[PDB]
Amino acid sequence: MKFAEHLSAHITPEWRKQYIQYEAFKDMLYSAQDYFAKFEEKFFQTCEKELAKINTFYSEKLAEAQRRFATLQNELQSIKDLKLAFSEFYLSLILLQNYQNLNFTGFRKILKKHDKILETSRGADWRVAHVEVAPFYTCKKINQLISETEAVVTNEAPAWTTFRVGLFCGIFIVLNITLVLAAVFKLETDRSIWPLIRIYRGGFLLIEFLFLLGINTYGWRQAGVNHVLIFELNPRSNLSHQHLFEIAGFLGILWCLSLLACFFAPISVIPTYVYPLALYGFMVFFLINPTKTFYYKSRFWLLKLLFRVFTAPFHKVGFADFWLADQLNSLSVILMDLEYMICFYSLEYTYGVRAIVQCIPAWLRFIQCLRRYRDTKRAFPHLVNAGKYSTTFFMVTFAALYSTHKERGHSDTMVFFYLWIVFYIISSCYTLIWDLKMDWGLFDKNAGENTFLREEIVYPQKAYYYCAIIEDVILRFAWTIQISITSTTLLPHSGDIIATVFAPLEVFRRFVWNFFRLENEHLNNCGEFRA
Amino acid sequence: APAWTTFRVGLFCGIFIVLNITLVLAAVFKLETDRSIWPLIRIYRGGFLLIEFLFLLGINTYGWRQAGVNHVLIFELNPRSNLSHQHLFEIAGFLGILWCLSLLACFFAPISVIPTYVYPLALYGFMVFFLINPTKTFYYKSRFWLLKLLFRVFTAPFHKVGFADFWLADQLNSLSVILMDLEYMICFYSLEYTYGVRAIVQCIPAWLRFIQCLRRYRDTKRAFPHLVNAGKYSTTFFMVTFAALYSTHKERGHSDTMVFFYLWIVFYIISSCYTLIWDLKMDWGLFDKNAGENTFLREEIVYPQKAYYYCAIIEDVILRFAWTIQISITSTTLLPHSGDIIATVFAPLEVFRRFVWNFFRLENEHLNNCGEFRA
Repeated sequence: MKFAEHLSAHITPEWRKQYIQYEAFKDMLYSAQDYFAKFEEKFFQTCEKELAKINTFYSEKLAEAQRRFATLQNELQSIKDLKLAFSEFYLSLILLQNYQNLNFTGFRKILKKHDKILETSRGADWRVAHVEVAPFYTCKKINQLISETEAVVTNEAPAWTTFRVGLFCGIFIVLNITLVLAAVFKLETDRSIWPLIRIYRGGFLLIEFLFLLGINTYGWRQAGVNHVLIFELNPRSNLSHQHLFEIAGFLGILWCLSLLACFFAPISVIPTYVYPLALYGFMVFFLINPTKTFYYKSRFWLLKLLFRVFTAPFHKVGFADFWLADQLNSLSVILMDLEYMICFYSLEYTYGVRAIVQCIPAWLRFIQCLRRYRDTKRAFPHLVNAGKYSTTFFMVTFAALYSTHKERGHSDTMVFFYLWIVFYIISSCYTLIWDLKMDWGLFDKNAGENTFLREEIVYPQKAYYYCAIIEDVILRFAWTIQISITSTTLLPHSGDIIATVFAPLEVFRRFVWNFFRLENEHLNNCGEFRA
Repeated sequence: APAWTTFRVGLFCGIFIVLNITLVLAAVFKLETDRSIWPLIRIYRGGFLLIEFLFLLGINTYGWRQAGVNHVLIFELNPRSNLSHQHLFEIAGFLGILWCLSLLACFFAPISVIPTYVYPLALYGFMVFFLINPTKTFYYKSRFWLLKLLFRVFTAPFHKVGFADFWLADQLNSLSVILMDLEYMICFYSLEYTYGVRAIVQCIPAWLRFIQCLRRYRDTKRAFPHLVNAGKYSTTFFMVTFAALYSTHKERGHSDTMVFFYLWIVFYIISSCYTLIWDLKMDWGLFDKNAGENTFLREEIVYPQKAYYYCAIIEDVILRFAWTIQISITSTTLLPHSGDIIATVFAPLEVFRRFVWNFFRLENEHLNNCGEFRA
């Protein structure tokens, strides 16, 4: 996946002969590599003057734009045709910037290969002084003109991957139909199904999550909100929705098959209890594959993000860190399932370990918020966010103490229940207000025509926001109660059922919340992550 | 093709793959039926040899498009409404999903309120309704064109003989078992070869093709090679008729069966050899006099790898022998019990033969003008 192929897609057909021969430049190094002192110095210098000719074209465009733009304003003041004129110029602006920056990545990798041939320090410092501070970076007039036009007028995927998505989605839907049929017809056995549907819930809470990030990226891209710059990915490559849909469908197939095998009775040599282990082991291996296949770039990026987030205090916080920390805050059911599986398979909550593994993601997020406060050194909204996330620890620990007292029979159970319901109310209201105010930006003072919405809107129909608001109000109450029950306070038998039927709703809440969080981050700048 | 139709192809192909796996598993495990049912729900063969035909026609159009041969000019389709291979694969997958679901429902035991004999009827009625849909959706243009072409073919002597007419006439010449299975369905649902129907309805495609050729000859007045083609297609008439006569003769049991079989086998060998020679020389143009570097190939070739030709030639040689024996045996001379499995395991191979023949016929017809159909 070298950049030479990538640029070949974005090279203007008309200016094909005007692009530099970077691809041919790479070859000659290998041939010259695959008397020493004096022959080498001079021929290196021929790579500098070549860029001058191309540099001429961008410079002259600045003068042309001003002269061309000014004249047509007067005549217009004194419909479809008028707008078509500016389309050509706007498109050409973008690719000029693409050429400039992405050219940096090329020579640097190749330069160091020959640097060690002679084992000298002069070559390394040669480029530092005469490249970085070149005046090419002092051009800023481009941005000024873009904004001027808008103010005046307004105020006054490859076929093959799509086929793969279709294949996986079809096999997944039919596998679901078969699984439902088998569950409803061929499960008359009574062997405590719950220790199965609990361990296998940690597949659904992730398959749903990726199937939902699919639609999430769909909405992000084809709605006018850029999801690449803020996520600081490489603009060169991007995972469209189709890629996420196929990656999620693959794990969906490898989950449905394992579940089915656990349901039916394959060859007796294979015990019934090994399939979940095989499935989760394969998933972990697929995540941690050290080879160069199966979307190694994205997997490596995600692995690096996980490493950075799970030891947040020692690493600077970007946006991706916060986003994944929050997603893990919501997907605590996956951690609970993993811990339960480990304990179950080691044995066949004693020391409250279930509480610890339930609160771990809130710990990550809270420590990340504290680190952000330390770096930025401003109280608001960082300590407010920290307190919001600390309410989760308070909730879980207080519920655990209440359950322990209830088991012991101490008379303080009533007071513990009272203070616990108080904590429920405060934390639910506080997190809801926070989510509606800062994470989305809704309920602003300056919104007259849109009523209780942002001053500027992005998604087409306000009904979307209006329904999503009530959805979040009625579902955020489910999150805290779900975690409280999963803390197995009392939970005689009917707690796991409610937890299982509610966790997917929590993932759905995260889907909506993601929609609006990134919309807000692009429109306004709520978190000071940019500039 | 548009992204959405590619996704639909993915969906239908995936559901088809899993349905096939389920069908194999259900047949191997959940078939607790020792009653003689197998050779009475072996009438879904008549839909299987249509599903596979549609898949292979999709592959044919893809191969034509990629290799370079233009299938649109020859098939006199409007260039603004071409049917790229994705559409064919999608529609074939859809029909395959319907077929698999029907067979599955028949295998299992759903609510007893409905009988087990209605599923094949429902599937075939759905297929015909979809084909003849009077609405303006679901490829209304292509379906209407196919219907008109079918009308033209079935009444070949009356209307003009175009390339599509002859091509589909040949296609139906290969797919005789579908007509045989339609006749079987009619007879079985009536009772639930007394009149020799199993032979006439099995050779009718030969009649269509032969009379079409004769009409072309009469309207053009040139024997070479229309008369030869007529002879080739009449060999099928003779084969089937003599096979039926032998069946009746053996049933009666007089003392002429040895000579009857001698002459029948002589007729078989001569007809098969002569039709193979025709297919190789007149139809395909191979073995041209002027080909030194190409050895036994045309002076011009289109498909890159010559190994494809070197394999397909021998494949046709070895499979065309199978088609004639298959038709004779489906004519059930005596074939007490060892015929209705061989016919089934051979017919899909026959459709595969017709697939490769399509490849090379259309290639040759574009390259040369073996069919006096242009200019």
